[PDB]
Amino acid sequence: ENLYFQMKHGRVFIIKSYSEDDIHRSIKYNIWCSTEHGNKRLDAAYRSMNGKGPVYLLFSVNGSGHFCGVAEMKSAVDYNTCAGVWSQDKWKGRFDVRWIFVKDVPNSQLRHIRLENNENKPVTNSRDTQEVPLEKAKQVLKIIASYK
Ligand SMILES: CNc1ncnc2c(-c3ccccc3)[nH]nc12
Repeated sequence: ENLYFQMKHGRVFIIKSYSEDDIHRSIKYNIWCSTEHGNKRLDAAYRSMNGKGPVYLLFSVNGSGHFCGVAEMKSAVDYNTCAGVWSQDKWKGRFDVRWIFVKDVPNSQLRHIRLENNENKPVTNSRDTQEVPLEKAKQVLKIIASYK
């Protein structure tokens, strides 16, 4: 058995990226940036966590059919940074992450976990910075960690 993930202090968000380049840049430099409203959502979660648990980010390139990895948020959002570092010059700011897992996990492995906070839609049909209830996030993390 693996009873590791079955902890009550942690918050977990879906990250959608239009760009494979942004994923590569995030993995290379351990940084990320979302939309304005996505940044505010993540920043609020990171700050109210106050180091008492992780904020996990589950990354998926839009339309790709698979998740591509897992990162931990490692800083609050800096909203005034160099512009144009991502594929679109549509992102304002920067925060630190630490990539934990870089591996492709097909949506078929996860489509049966549904989100009660998002109309019971499959976790694989989430939008950018959709938050995942902790008890569903535990199931997703265990599937990602064991996939091969
Ligand atoms: C630099 N970070 C990013 N790069 C590429 N797409 C991003 C999104 C997104 C927003 C709406 C729909 C799908 C994706 N949010 N942050 C993104």
